[PDB]
Amino acid sequence: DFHIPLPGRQSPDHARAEAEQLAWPRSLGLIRSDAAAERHLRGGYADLASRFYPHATGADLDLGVDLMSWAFLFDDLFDGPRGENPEDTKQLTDQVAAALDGPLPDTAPPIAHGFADIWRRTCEGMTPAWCARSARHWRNYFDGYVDEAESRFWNAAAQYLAMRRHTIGVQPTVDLAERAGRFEVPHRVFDSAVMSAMLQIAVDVNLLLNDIASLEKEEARNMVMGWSKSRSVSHMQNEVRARLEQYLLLESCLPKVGEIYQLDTAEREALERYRTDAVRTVIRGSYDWHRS
Repeated sequence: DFHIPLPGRQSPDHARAEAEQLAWPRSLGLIRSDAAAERHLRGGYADLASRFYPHATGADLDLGVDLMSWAFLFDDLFDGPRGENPEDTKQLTDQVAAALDGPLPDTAPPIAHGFADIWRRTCEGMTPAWCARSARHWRNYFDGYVDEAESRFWNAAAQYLAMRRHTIGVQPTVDLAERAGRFEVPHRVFDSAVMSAMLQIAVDVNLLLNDIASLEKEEARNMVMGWSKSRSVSHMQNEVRARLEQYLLLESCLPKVGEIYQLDTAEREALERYRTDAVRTVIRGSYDWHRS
């Protein structure tokens, strides 16, 4: 267990989103066999999206489901030898990241057309500055896959954190909470040191909690890997507790941060929505999902 003093939330429309989660990836050629469909349903991806985005229903939640569906289907393409060679990794990531620059050629792989369909829907209704910033977050995500594929090639602690803080994919998840909620945090508050520290805690806690739930599967094939075990789990368990206590400290600074950046009434409300529906949800959502 871990100390996560945030309320658990789930979209009330989760049942419909979970029942219809297969229609989109099968229409994009991402899932082509009935066994692949059942393997997809066993992931609980729509359930995870409904916890990341409890404030979304209908098509807004469907976009959240598709992002989780695509993110896990995309990550599977690197479990084999491709994830060992940084050249073969970058060859695939470049074809997907090209969707951020414009239309894709029809010869693009199906996983690339699926991302393009998600990015198209993500940008609708958002400011140009929001789309540009979110496009930069996707490139850091794709660049992280190439960086980790290089680390696996050489067969080779803050060294582990600096690499996982991009491949975990937390920031593109948080970005969609804005699109799913049809709001935008003030851009100057997003870049603030306080919000930057809050977002880093969300990434650190996510990769720590993910290594705990992935210790057994990786042991057959991680931050826990130095002296002894269990105590190492207890050390990481205290690290998420210290970071969560620091996160609460940073949350209390937001009222004064809003005055420093002279937010108006609408901007203060958007910052509050970003705190509860985007940052808190990405922290608590993955914890409640690992305990389904």
